[PDB]
Amino acid sequence: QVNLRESGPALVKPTQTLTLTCSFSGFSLSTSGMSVSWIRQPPGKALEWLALIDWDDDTYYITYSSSLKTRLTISKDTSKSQVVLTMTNMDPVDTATYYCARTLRVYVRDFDLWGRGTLVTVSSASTKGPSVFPLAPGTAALGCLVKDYFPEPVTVSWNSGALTSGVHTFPAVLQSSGLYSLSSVVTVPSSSLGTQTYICNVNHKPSNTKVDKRVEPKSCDK
Amino acid sequence: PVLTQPPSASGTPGQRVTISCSGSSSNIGSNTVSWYQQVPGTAPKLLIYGNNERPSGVPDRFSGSKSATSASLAISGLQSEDEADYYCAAWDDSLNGFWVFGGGTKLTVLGQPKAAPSVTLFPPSSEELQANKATLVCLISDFYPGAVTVAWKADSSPVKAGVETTTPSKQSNNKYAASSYLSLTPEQWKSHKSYSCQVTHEGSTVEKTVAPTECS
Repeated sequence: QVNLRESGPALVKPTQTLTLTCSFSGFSLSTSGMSVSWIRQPPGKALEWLALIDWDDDTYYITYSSSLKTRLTISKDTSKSQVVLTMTNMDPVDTATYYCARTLRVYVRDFDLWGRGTLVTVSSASTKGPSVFPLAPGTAALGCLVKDYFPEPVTVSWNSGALTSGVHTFPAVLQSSGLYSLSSVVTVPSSSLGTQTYICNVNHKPSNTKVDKRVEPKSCDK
Repeated sequence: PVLTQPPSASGTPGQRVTISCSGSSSNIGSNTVSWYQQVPGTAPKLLIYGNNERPSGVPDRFSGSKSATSASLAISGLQSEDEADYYCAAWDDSLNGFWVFGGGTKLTVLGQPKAAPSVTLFPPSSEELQANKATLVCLISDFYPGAVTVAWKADSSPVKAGVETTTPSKQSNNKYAASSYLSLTPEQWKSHKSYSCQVTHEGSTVEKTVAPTECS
């Protein structure tokens, strides 16, 4: 299967160095003459190109933007099909989603395959894992409240991925405390409450925390 | 060098609209322009390349052109799913060489049927109350256009503090979602017989209510 995916720390402290890795596979017969770029996007703002490295040739390119041009390094490890972005002296304004993207050789250039993006937060605040609480229920809604974590992101599945229909995970709220909370709800037929187990699986990679919570019938249901 | 796009564009279903991208001789003037579609919160996808070519899978209603130092994306028959941000990009051979993206254009498809919000309201869980906290959670989904206002009541009186509400965000089905949280102490929660979340969307207000329970 084709893939292109970014990995690296979700949190970095100001002045420290960020290292992100782009890994790919599944298109080895299309890599001749290709290049890989890093592109970022602060929340609610435009795409910004950072750097490009040629896969077969030795050249690389970096943005001329004055606040970035001395802080960026791009490199490659062909033995692993990886491209690495190293960015020094990180600042809170560098908080953004970082994407890697491919340009194939066929002077026609473009970014035809993109990774899913990886969120990087630059902050002095420490990572904090979530506390998960059940949200007890023709249909019924039940869910999980994922409270007080930092930084983003959290993902939520149900029944180990087995249950996907009727699931809805909401974007997080940012509290004045600086911590995030989010909720995930699944809408199910009422009568399935007695025949189906519902467990939310919460993953907070930044804190290396995973939580399974079974959602039971409401206690003191008056 | 920068690429210049209008910050926003709009049309109604079935209309044909264009989005422009203005550059210079060293980018658009001498290199292929590409366009990208992005739903906020998800990765961009290639939409047009080589000035006027359509990547595999992209619907035929999308087309691109370029002349001199400006390029244009045309959408011929707006559909609901076309609501997105659109970026142009081009390589620039000046200086040491660099890519440039435009600032993006947010496209709204106006004149669509309204979709009223589904609202679910949860009370604090017994587990949270045991942890000396109380959160009411109002989840709002499947609405269009993407704007709501939320008001909370304690019994029949307006709530004056403790509410945090998210900005609306696009769902995968091109409708919007948002959530509102009311934080109380367990003592505040038990000091009223009900609480309500009232959601107003395009002048229409609905509400859900929950009531504390006590089993001693």
